[PDB]
Amino acid sequence: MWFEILPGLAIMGVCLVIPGVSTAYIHKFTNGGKEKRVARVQYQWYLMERDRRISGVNRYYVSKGLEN
Amino acid sequence: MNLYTVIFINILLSLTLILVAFWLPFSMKFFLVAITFLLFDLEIALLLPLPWAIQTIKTSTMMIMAFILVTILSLGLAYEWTQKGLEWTE
Amino acid sequence: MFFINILTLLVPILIAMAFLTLVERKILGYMQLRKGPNIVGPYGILQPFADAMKLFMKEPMRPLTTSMSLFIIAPTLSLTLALSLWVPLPMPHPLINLNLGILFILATSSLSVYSILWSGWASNSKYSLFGALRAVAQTISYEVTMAIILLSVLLMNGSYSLQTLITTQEHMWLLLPAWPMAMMWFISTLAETNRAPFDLTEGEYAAGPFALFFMAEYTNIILMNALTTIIFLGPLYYINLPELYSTNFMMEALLLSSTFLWIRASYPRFRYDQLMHLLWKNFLPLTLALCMWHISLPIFTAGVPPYM
Amino acid sequence: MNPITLAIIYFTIFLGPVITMSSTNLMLMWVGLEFSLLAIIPMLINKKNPRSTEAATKYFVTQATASMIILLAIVLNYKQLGTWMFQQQTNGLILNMTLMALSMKLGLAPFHFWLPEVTQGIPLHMGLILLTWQKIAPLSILIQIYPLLNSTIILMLAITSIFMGAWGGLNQTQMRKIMAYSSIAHMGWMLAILPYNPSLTLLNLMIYIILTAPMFMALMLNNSMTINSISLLWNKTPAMLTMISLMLLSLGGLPPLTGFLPKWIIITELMKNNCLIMATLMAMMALLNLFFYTRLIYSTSLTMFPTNNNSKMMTHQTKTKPNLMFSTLAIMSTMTLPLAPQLI
Amino acid sequence: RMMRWNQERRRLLIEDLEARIALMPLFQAEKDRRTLQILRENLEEEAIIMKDVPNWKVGESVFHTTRWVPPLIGEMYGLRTKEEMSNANFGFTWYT
Amino acid sequence: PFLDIQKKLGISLDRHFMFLSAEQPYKNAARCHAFEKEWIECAHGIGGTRAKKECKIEFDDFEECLLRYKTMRRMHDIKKQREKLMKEGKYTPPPHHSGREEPR
Amino acid sequence: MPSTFFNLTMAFSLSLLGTLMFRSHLMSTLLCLEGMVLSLFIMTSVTSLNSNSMSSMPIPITILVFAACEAAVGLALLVKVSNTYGTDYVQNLNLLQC
Amino acid sequence: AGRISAFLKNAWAKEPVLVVSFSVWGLAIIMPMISPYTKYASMINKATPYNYPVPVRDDGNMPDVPSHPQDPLGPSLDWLKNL
Amino acid sequence: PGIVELPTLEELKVEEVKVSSAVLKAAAHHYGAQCDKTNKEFMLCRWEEKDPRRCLKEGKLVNGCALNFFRQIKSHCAEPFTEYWTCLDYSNMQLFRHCRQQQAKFDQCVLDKL
Amino acid sequence: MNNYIFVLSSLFLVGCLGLALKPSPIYGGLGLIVSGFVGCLMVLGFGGSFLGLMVFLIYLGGMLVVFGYTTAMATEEYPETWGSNWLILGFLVLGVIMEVFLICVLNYYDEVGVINLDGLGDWLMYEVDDVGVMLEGGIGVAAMYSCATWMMVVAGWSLFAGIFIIIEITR
Ligand SMILES: CCCCCCCCCCCCCCCCCC(=O)OC[C@H](COP(=O)(O)OCCN)OC(=O)CCCCCCCCCCCCCCCCC
Ligand SMILES: CCCCCCCCCCCCCCCCCC(=O)OC[C@H](COP(=O)(O)OCCN)OC(=O)CCCCCCCCCCCCCCCCC
Repeated sequence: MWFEILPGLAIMGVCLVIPGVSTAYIHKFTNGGKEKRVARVQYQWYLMERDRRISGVNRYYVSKGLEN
Repeated sequence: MNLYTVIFINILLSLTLILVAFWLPFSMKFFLVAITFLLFDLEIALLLPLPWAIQTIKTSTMMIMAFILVTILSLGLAYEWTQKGLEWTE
Repeated sequence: MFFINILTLLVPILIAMAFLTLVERKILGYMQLRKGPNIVGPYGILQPFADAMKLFMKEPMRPLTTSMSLFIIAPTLSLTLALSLWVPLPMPHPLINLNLGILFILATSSLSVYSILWSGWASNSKYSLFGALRAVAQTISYEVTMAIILLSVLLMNGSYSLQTLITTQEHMWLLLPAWPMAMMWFISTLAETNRAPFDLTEGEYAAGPFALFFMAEYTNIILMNALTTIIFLGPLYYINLPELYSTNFMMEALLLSSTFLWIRASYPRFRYDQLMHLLWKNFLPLTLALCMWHISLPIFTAGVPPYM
Repeated sequence: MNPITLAIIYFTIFLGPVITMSSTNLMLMWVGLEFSLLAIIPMLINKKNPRSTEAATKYFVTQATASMIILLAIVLNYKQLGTWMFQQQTNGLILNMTLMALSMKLGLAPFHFWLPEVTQGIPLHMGLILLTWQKIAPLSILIQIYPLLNSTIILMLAITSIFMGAWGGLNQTQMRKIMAYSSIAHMGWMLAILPYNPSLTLLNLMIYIILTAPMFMALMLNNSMTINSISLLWNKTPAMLTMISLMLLSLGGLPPLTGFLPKWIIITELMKNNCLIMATLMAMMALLNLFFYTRLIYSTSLTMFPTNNNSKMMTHQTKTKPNLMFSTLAIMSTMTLPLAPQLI
Repeated sequence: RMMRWNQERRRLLIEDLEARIALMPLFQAEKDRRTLQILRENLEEEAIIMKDVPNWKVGESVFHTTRWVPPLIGEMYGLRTKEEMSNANFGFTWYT
Repeated sequence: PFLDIQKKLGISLDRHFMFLSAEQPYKNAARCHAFEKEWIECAHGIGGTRAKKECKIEFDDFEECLLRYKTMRRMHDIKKQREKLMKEGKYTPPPHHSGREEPR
Repeated sequence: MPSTFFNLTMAFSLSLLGTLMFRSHLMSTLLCLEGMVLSLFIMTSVTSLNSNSMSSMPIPITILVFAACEAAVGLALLVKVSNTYGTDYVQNLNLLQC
Repeated sequence: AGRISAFLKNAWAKEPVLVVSFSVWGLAIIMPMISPYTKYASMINKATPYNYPVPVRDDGNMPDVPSHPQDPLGPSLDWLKNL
Repeated sequence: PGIVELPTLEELKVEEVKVSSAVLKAAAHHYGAQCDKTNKEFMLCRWEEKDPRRCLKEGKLVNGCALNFFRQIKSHCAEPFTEYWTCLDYSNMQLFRHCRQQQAKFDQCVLDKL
Repeated sequence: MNNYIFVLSSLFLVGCLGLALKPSPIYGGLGLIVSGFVGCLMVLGFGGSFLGLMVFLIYLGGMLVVFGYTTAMATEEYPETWGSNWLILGFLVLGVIMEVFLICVLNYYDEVGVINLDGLGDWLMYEVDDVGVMLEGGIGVAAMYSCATWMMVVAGWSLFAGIFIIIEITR
């Protein structure tokens, strides 16, 4: 009956869900538990390069804070 | 570098599939259509920068010019219509 | 990590196409009062692999009067575009975060005419060239509205980026407004993908090329429905729940891709002349009118959006 | 062709040169040229015959290549100076490429081979425009940059144009090719005097226009596109000879007639500038234009050729063609030497 | 609803740009000091790199203006690493 | 131009975005704004023959700031001498040029 | 910049060479014309982006529009030539020599 | 009135699409003059600070310009909030 | 012709902030009111006198009066600020729309202790 | 990656050379498509996002498309063209090598002049606002609607009148 197309619908649904959460997790992993910073203009790129330069390990996502 | 990688990967995959495939074993109407499509695609080119034009101060001017564009495009369409350019009855 | 992300993006969409074939067959069967595939595997989940093996194991009878170059680079191009379209899609975070992403979609979609035309010019005949010219004209014509609809709907979010529509629909879908623009967008996706009732090009290739064309077709189907979901049916985005966004996006895209097949089983075909009259006399007037309406709306309303 | 189409095409034909002359931006000048081309082609091809199609194709290709070269010149100047206008600092090669392109747009030699073919394949009211109204924008672009041009190549082009125009008109038996070569010659005179005084280029331009328009109208009176067809004018319409002869002599440049003054004053300026050898060559080779204009004055007004019979019924019929502009322009072009100090 | 939402979006954009405003001075001073130090390093190197050449004034401007002329990124990262040059040119156009 | 109907009617269709020193949309400065401004302001009122000779220092400055041939040549001479010295073993690059330093 | 501009100018020159040298077709000349158009578009956009002169970006757009119109009328003329003779050849336009 | 209204009903029956297109055209060209919320668009797009507000010298005679962001002598767009 | 003039390395040497973008952004709206005068003076020098080499005496004061701000912040009311900018740095556009209540915490804390 | 834009410009050169040499109206279309792809790539390298994507979506998707369309419907491939195609492919090879020698001689004759091979990776970007928003290319191409409305009316009129012109030419 109509409930025999689900074995395929759910397969396709899982295959369509994988990309999103995979990309999100990989971003959080490669960028220090934070989102991947976007750069639509030069100001954000400048902020990013500046964070990278002050890190001391050449990585924009190593936030330093007040301690330094 | 990332876009390059992705497109290269896709091309490689396509060529690999199509290799495995082998290794396992006159009417003027269409021309007029193309021309109309040109004259509308160039209008798209002139129309695309509206998301940046509507951020300006001269709103009374952008309103005007966009209306001019759309109106005269519609008029050209109507004329191509009246003159039996959208018929296909040879 | 990036190559791993690319794999995670590519493999599942191909699996999803291969199983969308089966879903189509089963749905059409149950709408025709029959089952569809049941045997090869439990409920048929092996039939697509069986068909792939069969095709790729056949023997290619390459037309003798032809050109190998245009014979090989047409399906290569089709699949390359059908895969590179899925790249910028925010689901919710994109593999490649582009500005002007919808423009990249427009262009990489409009680039398929070249293959759908080179195949015909390669096949040395006149009937195939007739069919190719007609299909090219159809696709071309509907690209116009496919572009203007977005040109008018991207003024509720002042940017050509796909990662802005999430916050644009953070409170309400872009369907309630522009439901007349969707109804015209939902259809140009059929005619663009030569999908019934706009299949006047498949209603002349070896196993492998036919398979690549099939893959491209169904991939483009899923992607067009995904664009519909992202634009006119903005799903939920709680900053901490990309899982939620992806679940909802999947659900809506499956709804839409099943609607396509609903339609294929429900309606007859069109006649090329009437198909072109449809656009050039019903969709283009309304499209231009609503374009002017949506250029004026953000003005006589103070709701003109930002440029971030 | 319906009124709306006519209006749009002719408004474009009119707007092209107007933008060219009223714009400071070379891009807008180029725009005007493109308008002119786009809106001229359909009128050429109206009849839809092989000859008209071929003429249209030749015109399109030539003018499009020329426009591309002009736009290259503009882009190079833009990369060189940041401005969209030629100054006193542009690499002379840019300006010489521009001059080659403008010369091919006009029809100067050795960039002239297309003009007679096109004019022949084209009807009369279209040759009129092509040879009078389509010389004003490309000449304006030059008038705007006359201080920074190359007299050497300008004079070579002008003298080549004089020579080839004479040696073409000597042979052609077709009204339209004769007019084409006359245009070539007068445009050569213009270019010659340009870098020293452009007011005289404009003088000769208006003189040549006043002299050409009424001639094409005379022809269109009977659609006499040939010598043996215009010879019957003594039986068809003999009240036009007294003026065809005078206008042809003026074109030739005979002293007592308007058409003289251009050559005379241009030679004067060239003498003030010590271009006497070139002025002499040109003045001696204009006599061939005068020759093959006298050969037509003969067959038209000083001797009667064998006529035909149905010309009797042509006499029976009346006519209302030659509007007032014919007489006005012919008089202004034949009897206006006493007013030369004002036209100068 | 779209009007009432995009107006709040405008207010938020103004807030972000105001933060940018408040920050800019710090950034401009830091950038000036950075580029000045870059040019000073390049000069202090050129001094000895080009000592034995004939008729070479060390620090010779190509202008007769006497005023400040912002340097080119080529001038700055010309003696530095090619990866630095590539980050300067194809660094923002290459998706973060 | 050839027919100053624009200046007659006191309007501007094409004569406000000709050169670099003109008005840009969001006040964004162009590269050679000051050099071109100076050249124009100094050549205003003496047009042509004079400005080609007694307004030439400023045109040279504009040409250099726009085309940069002299700067290119300078940097190239420096790099050539440096390559020769490194090849022959009479000079070594410093750390910040080699690729390592303490940044700001 | 210098190198890419030199190569762009060489390409324009090559396409003009192709135009001035026919090879029995006419499409192969219209395509050279469009190559010229493309080279000029690219050079103009590149100079605009190099100088940061955002008051000159409409120029590529305009020239693209007008090149499109020129190409359209050229294609129409070619279509008529084919409709009449049977080929987009150039030896068939031997008329007007009399 | 009668003849033209019958024409409009004939249209409304035959080609509703053309009617809707033309009516949307008219609405677009007309409503921006009726609406009161129009001016606010230019007001906002002016109020957006994409650039640095370069200050000026306190040369004495300038009482209607503040010396600190938090003074009421300058403009204040509370109307945006109230919007 | 003309020997360019530059400043030495001993100078243009100052205690930088070494603080990150999210932090500067969480502290901007207060750093725009406090420490405004010595910022406007510098952004007037740098625009009147087009040379940066003529505003180092002002850029150093900028850095100093910014360190004093970030030192007041540490002395009093460090934890709300820490959590606020930690929540900010999570996003990509570093948006103020998600961290609205931690911002109220920072604001109340600073308004009470300062 | 210093050689990036140089490689792109060289590919554009080779495409325009394969145009100059005239294989056929279809392989010429393919050459045009390649050259346009490369032109967009180099425009993006120079920062022209909008310009390059517009090239993509209009020049290729709109112009070369109708070029190939009109070609197929109004052109016939004759058998002779194949031997001559191979001949002009060899011609193309020879031209490539001649261009290489040309570039070598020009580098030998002008170090910092025609092409600064030493400074290849340099002299691509001269200046840029680092802390600046609102400096993309759309901000300029959208000037048309506020300043330079003259260009917009010009272009719209060209397109408008093209309709009448083409209907009258084809008819
Ligand atoms: C034999 C079979 C042949 C079939 C081949 C078919 C291949 C076609 C594949 C589809 C074509 C895709 C077109 C790619 C255009 C990229 C447009 C784009 O948006 O990239 C711009 C990118 C980001 O810039 P932006 O978004 O403006 O802002 C970023 C600031 N954060 O900034 C950048 O510029 C990124 C660098 C550009 C990368 C583009 C590379 C595209 C893929 C290259 C394909 C090469 C194929 C082989 C050669 C083709 C023929 C010569
Ligand atoms: C003062 C200072 C001097 C300055 C230098 C002066 C330059 C020289 C002046 C040259 C003026 C004439 C030159 C052109 C000669 C024209 C030849 C001509 O018209 O005669 C031929 C023709 C004969 O026609 P046919 O068929 O033989 O029989 C008569 C029927 N009309 O004749 C015709 O058919 C004519 C048309 C008939 C119209 C009816 C008759 C009305 C009169 C028309 C002729 C007017 C001529 C005016 C002469 C004034 C001379 C100054």
